[PDB]
Amino acid sequence: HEAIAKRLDACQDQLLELYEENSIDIHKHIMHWKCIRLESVLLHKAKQMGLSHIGLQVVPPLTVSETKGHNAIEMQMHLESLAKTQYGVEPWTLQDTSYEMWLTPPKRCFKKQGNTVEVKFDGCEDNVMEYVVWTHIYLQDNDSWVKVTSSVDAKGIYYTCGQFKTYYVNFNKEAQKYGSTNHWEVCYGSTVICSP
Ligand SMILES: Cc1ccc2c(c1)C(=O)[C@]1(O[C@@H](c3ccc(Cl)c(Cl)c3)[C@@H](C(=O)Nc3ccc(-c4csnn4)cc3)[C@H]1C(=O)O)C2=O
Ligand SMILES: Cc1ccc2c(c1)C(=O)[C@]1(O[C@@H](c3ccc(Cl)c(Cl)c3)[C@@H](C(=O)Nc3ccc(-c4csnn4)cc3)[C@H]1C(=O)O)C2=O
Repeated sequence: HEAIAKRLDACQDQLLELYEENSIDIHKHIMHWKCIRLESVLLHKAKQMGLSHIGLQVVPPLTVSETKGHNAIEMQMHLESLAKTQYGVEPWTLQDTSYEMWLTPPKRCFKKQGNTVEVKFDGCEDNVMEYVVWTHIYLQDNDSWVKVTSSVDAKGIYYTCGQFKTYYVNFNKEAQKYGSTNHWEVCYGSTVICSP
């Protein structure tokens, strides 16, 4: 290896290009994740050849490149799976398909159209937490996908699949962390509901 650096700068230049694109095409995002794998494959290689730097850039530990390459594969795979469905032609932003969002509740589900939910604990203006409720959640099933919606009640934020209600934000747990009483007020939209 020798052109490793010339190849890495071309990859990172490409990543910057993909970022700037600000595309809504799920397929560009899949290609973006493939390039993240390429970058980490090259940085991982560079660390093995003993290199410490590549044009001002610091070569990361093998464990870091291994971790990014792994996350990139997971993202790429789930996106391609979702891409084989009626949902894949919908608009998908770079943010909607990030690992960051993937790990945001509900974890390991895709989601879109987030809205704000405020919870005031005890009834003290300075005790207000903000949460997100997603209008569209895509749940995985083997290799098929299901589109569901969210709702809010005195107990928390949840999505409905059939007769099952799954909460991705528990208002009682939140209380034990930012409140002292088991009394709280919830506000989303023009709607308000208080804990009993
Ligand atoms: C301009 C610009 C400005 C800010 C950022 C970037 C670019 C990025 O690419 C960054 O996004 C992250 C990331 C980018 C891509 C992916 Cl896949 C992920 Cl998970 C995060 C991160 C990153 O690499 N996070 C990370 C932290 C710890 C580990 C690790 C593994 S084992 N021990 N530590 C690995 C990655 C970081 C980055 O690559 O520098 C980030 O914060
Ligand atoms: C398809 C595609 C392909 C590769 C990547 C993405 C998307 C990303 O979003 C990633 O960009 C990172 C980043 C990390 C920091 C910087 Cl500054 C830059 Cl440019 C890139 C990082 C990251 O932190 N992104 C991120 C996305 C959304 C939010 C957000 C905004 S409002 N709610 N959530 C925050 C972070 C990471 C990731 O988590 O996926 C990335 O490497």
